[PDB]
Amino acid sequence: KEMPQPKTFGELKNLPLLNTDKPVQALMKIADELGEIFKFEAPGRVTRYLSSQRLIKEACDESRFDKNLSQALKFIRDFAGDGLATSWTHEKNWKKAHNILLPSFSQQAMKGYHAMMVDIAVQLVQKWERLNADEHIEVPEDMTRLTLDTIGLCGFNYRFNSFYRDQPHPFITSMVRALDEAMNKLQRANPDDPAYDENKRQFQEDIKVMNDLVDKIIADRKASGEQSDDLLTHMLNGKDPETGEPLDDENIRYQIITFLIAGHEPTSGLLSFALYFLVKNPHVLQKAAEEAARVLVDPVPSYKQVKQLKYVGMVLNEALRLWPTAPAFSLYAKEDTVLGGEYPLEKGDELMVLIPQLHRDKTIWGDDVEEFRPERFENPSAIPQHAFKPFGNGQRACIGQQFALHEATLVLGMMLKHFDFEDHTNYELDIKETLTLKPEGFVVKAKSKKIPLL
Ligand code: HEM
Ligand SMILES: O=C(CCCCn1ccnc1)N[C@@H](Cc1ccccc1)C(=O)O
Ligand SMILES: CCCc1ccccc1
Repeated sequence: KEMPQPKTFGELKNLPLLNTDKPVQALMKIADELGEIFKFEAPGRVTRYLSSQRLIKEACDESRFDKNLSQALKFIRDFAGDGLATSWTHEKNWKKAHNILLPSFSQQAMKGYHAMMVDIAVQLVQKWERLNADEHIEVPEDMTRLTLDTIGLCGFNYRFNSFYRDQPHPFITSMVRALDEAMNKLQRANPDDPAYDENKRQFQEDIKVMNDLVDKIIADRKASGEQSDDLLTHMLNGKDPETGEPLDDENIRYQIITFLIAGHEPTSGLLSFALYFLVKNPHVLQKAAEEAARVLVDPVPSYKQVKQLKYVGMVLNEALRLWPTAPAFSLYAKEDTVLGGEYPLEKGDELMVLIPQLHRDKTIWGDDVEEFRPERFENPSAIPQHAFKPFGNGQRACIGQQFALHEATLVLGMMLKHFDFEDHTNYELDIKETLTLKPEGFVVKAKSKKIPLL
């Protein structure tokens, strides 16, 4: 089979199609038109976008395909280095850091993060309890405040104090600007053109702001003494069982940058989309709120109670199905192979997995794919293999998945226990694309049920 390809622009090939504010949504529309696979070419680059479970289930075979750094990840590697998310599987520091940090995400470790997650969640609840009559909530803004504070505290015992601020923390301003610059480089035909000198100077400044915070985090800890048993503790003291080695100092700094970014951005999108879908689907909101009231019987949730918020967990997975907030990942062929019995690939050929489109495969989910129905997730064994991939694949899947879902279930459960919510503007979904996806401008009103936190 010859695969289709979207419209071209002479020698720029397909690259101008991604010169848009919303490239993932542009790629979803191409997939809608062209189907389960299309060729995408740019000057000096070829990739193939996959959208069907039929093909992606083959692409997830780790004996045939390994993680590729997309151009986005390659440009982010200029400040995330060989941290876990921007390392190749074959670099020594990938497996070393993977082995050292996996126990920081055990369910036992989650039991230890729980109290600090509650600390920040209570700050969010108190903020909303303290709003005056007919004031409203800026939803992604507050969810980002929460997820940033949670990864700083839980992981590094650093307080960003986001709920004390209107303007984002300087780290965020620089992080956002550095991520946007990295992604802008994709469209630059002549990146050494002097027109980009200011962009380059600004990029170095933003990387320095980020690295200054990492130095502060490391110096604060080395003063305090090893007595926090958190992520930084393992980054500073853990030894890889295979090599016997600890992480070196340069790699630790890259991990701190990696986790501060990865540990907050897509989780804030997930919580924002989950609240969006609940207020748009009030029967679902009512069922989730009934579960919260029944389970969360104490002034703050326990670790076990969060594990018992089954339906809330289903709500989160169904929000990840429609808007997976880390919406793509890239693979390369380890050897010559044939995809789907129809598309021969050579060793080194690249693939992109377009996760939001995979999650709309009607052969898997039925024709009602656009509807919000958490009950699709009642049973993992009823979901075909590789049909649902919001956390990636295989040994390169998200190391933070359980942290993200514990945090999001805790927070959404407390939100549903403590407030009734109103979609007072009849909000029209507008999805902003950065490193992640978020519903821009999403606002609600939250009426307190007046249930105390002490
Ligand atoms: C709802 C929230 C999240 C989503 C949807 C998400 C999604 C993903 C995806 C799709 C990947 C694979 C990327 C690729 O193959 O290129 C990944 C990897 C990773 N994520 Fe997440 N993530 C989330 C939360 C987190 C959190 C909370 C952390 C840290 C606490 C984290 C840290 C990482 C890291 C370090 C990797 C690289 C893992 C490796 O390759 O060894 N993520 N994430
Ligand atoms: O593939 C990634 C990188 C996604 C990173 C996902 N992520 C987030 C957190 N962890 C992982 N972008 C997509 C979409 C895109 C295209 C052009 C410009 C910008 C974006 C692509 O290049 O096709
Ligand atoms: C896949 C984790 C998100 C991330 C974090 C830092 C740098 C690149 C990607």
